[PDB]
Amino acid sequence: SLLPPDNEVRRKHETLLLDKLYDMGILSTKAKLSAVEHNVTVSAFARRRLPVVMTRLRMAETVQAATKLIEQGHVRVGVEEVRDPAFLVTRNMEDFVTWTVGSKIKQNIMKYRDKLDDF
Amino acid sequence: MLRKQARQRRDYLYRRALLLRDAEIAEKRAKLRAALASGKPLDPKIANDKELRKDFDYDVSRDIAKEQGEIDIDDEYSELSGIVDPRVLVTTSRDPSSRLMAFSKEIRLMFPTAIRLNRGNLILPDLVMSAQRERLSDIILLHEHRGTPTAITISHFPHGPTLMASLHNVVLRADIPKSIKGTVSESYPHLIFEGFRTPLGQRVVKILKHLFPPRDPTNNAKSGNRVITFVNQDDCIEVRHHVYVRTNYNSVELSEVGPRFTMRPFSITMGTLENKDADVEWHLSQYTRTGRKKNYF
Amino acid sequence: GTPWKIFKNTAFIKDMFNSSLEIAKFEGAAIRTVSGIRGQIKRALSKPEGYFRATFEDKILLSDIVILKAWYPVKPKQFYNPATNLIGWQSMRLTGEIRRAENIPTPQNPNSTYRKIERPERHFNPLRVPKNLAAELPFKSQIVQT
Amino acid sequence: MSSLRHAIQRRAHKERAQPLERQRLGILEKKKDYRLRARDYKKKQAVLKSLRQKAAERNEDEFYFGMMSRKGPGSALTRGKGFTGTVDGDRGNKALSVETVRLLKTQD
Amino acid sequence: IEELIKRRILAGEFDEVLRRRPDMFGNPHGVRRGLVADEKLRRDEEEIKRMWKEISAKLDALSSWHY
Amino acid sequence: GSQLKRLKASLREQGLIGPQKSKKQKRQNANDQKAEALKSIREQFNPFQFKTNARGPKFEVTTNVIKGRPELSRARSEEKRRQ
RNA sequence: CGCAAGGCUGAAAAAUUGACGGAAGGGCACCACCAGGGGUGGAGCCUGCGCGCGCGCUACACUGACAGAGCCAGCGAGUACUCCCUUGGCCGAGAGGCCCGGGUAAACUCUGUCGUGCUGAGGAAUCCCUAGUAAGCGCAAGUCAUCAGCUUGCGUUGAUUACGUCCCUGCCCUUUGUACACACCGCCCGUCGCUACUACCGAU
Repeated sequence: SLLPPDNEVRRKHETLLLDKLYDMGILSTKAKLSAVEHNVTVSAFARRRLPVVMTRLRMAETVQAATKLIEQGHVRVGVEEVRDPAFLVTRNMEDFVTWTVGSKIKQNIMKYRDKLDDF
Repeated sequence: MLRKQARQRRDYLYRRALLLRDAEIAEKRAKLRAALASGKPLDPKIANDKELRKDFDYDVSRDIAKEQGEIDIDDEYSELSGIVDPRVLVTTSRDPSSRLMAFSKEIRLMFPTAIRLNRGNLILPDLVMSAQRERLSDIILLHEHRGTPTAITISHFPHGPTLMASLHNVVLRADIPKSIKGTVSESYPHLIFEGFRTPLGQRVVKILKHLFPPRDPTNNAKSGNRVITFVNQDDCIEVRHHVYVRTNYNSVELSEVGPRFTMRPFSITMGTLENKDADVEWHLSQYTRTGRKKNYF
Repeated sequence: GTPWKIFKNTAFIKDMFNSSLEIAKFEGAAIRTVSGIRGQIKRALSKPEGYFRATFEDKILLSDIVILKAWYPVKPKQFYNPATNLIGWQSMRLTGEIRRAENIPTPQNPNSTYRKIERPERHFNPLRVPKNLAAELPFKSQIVQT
Repeated sequence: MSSLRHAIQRRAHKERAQPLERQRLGILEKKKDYRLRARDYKKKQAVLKSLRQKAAERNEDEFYFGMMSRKGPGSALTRGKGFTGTVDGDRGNKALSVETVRLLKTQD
Repeated sequence: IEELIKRRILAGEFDEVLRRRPDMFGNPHGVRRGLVADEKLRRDEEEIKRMWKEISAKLDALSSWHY
Repeated sequence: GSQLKRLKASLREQGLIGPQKSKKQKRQNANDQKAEALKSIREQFNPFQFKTNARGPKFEVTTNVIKGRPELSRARSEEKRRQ
């Protein structure tokens, strides 16, 4: 902000900062620097954490149950199992968080949907 | 992959709604910047908003960049505008006729980078699935009445708009003999658009000119020998496809090489071909009182 | 006219015209339902001679009546009696005097005379969710029917 | 205004009925009955469009804890001929132990 | 329509989208990759470049190298 | 061949598009038609003005191919309706 | 309101950067070759386009007819849907309502009975087509444009032959650029323009 408004490096680093924060999912728009004024927030980081983002994705029911499930280790993010309940899930890894391989929670979901393939 | 398409479409719709609210605020912020430079007194409801001034000090620069045109608007085409060659497949309805298949070939040859696909027994969600699975930019569906085509459906992918249009006055390439016609040249075509002035007209201009691969801008004003013309009167966009030689610096000889349409659009939906429940952006309002008087595009 | 087959929008309308020549003259005309549904005459129908296809605004019912409001010109008659009273003159009578003299009743249509309409209260069917959609939608919004 | 109109200005216009040669088809739907029909159809289509959005944007790995105390909608193959997409609910009955049925049958 | 085409071709203005360079942002001059007061404002710009190097390293390391 | 290539070849044959001749070549041309051929070129290379079949005649009889002009016929019919 | 709003007049260039080619070498193409398949074109019906033309539809027999047995789908639910018009009679002062007459598949599999019998699969051309593709089959819908003389979905059964090459027909492009190591190549060719200078020719 304190740079002059027609500055090239100001414009380039505004677009870089907004694109970085929108790719990490903290901001919901990438067209205002007042988003980084009063919308970037430790609560925005803490809701980009893993048990809250799988509460939102409805992998669990509540953030307490989600922290219990990812402490017991049913949740992988991508291809690697995640035991840390503070792993910050970015906007393009929210498409890859899912259950682990031999999960009893996955067997519970398939047994509910009556698609329990035992092979 | 499918979760990524759904997530990116939802993020796009949320960003568009936030842009609506931010435009409602930024119409007020552009009065504060113009009053600061010119010294004309402004409204008290604008000059006495502390949040507006406090955030204006950070958000000057994007308004200046939009005034200079240095940035581009959040759009489904602005992500890959002149970077990727848009690949596009043309398909028929389910059981095509021979003249519909030859017409599908003709409007495949209209685009230099298109491919044609045989429908046969191909369910339409799996058609959309295979398009997103092979990263196609556009699909175009064709519908015939009885050996004569009556509808196009131009759908942009991954989640872009459909333009459904009905065709009239179709004169096929496959009616004239091979002694008079020939193999159409496949060079990157120039495009001209005539008569689009509303923002809806610029919308249909965008979703029609992002079907063609981008022209090399070094010497494009004189090189290239093939032109495609979209000109609308009474919101029925009429399209010709010519090939030309510049027989002098003052004169040019045209030669009609492709099919002639006068397509009329009747539906522009912000959502792909599978979504029948997508939110429409415009539709041809028949059976209203002044829907025949009012001209869009 | 009267609807014959009723699809979602396009309805076939029967007792209005007599031939495809008359329909081809009245092609594109603004047809209307009694209820208020607008529509347009689209195409003459081949196999029953005198029917046509008209695409309406929403779905019309078989009880509905489909009208087309044309404007036919009426020319006045060129009659002129002078009222030469001191000589004598023939006075043309009125329609009531003509009917009472030559004994013909006034034309009265029972379909035209106003009646009281017994409207039952319109109750509609409940929502009928399809099986595949009702099996595909998620757990928080799954339908629970004993 | 309202005082610049006669009683014949105020007089109501009557509604025509269905013709008597066509009264078996039901009532003649006018603007009011058509408005009721259109309201009911737009409401049902709004609910169905929201259900189609919810069935499209469904996480395939979701896990609620009612799934361990409910029977799912299944498929036509797993359920059978008696397959509706509705999750079956409980009528309140329960399998009853032998001592309590001994008590009930002594009473009967 | 034919005369409109001839006018555009002669006084050639075409509405085709043009091929832009994919690195117009970071490399605006388009250099070739082979053989080759105001001091207050320059000091402020270099301070913002230093701050952004530190902050981009922290944000990529906090998103755990998915960026 | 292509329509572009055959258009260029016919205009090179008619001498409308060829290389810039010198004054000596113009002397040879003034030492030693083309509108009548340009009319045929502008009719042949714009084949959509008139309606043609592609197959040709079904049964060949030898005895001594534009079959209709829809644009001119529609304009003529609209003038009749105007009158 | 002021300017615009006064007719040497009477319809049909730029270039030190330009104009057009040729030869060599590449890339691609069911508008190319190669191997096959399928339409249309023969008879009848009809939308449409301008008597003609195709696009669909139907009939044309070994892939047969008759009688049985068994066994398979998917999309589809607006108090909403109905094919006519009539001979009579009922109850109808009259308008009507009644009654009786006249005009969830196809396919497939198995088992038997009879046996080519006006009871004949489309010429020259021309076009299209490479995997759940060609082709057969039915079921459903009728979504503000188009479409009932049909349209669009949806399932079912599911092959032959290419999947190489630029030889033919063409299309695009290199011979300037756009990156640097290894490694390789080694001044493509023609007809004119334009500019600068030099001298020539002959009238004023």
